[PDB]
Amino acid sequence: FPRIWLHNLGQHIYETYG
Repeated sequence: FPRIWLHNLGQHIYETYG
């Protein structure tokens, strides 16, 4: 299910907030 791979990207923008 490589489609869920897009969710990983959300982890990069989340660090920008912290």
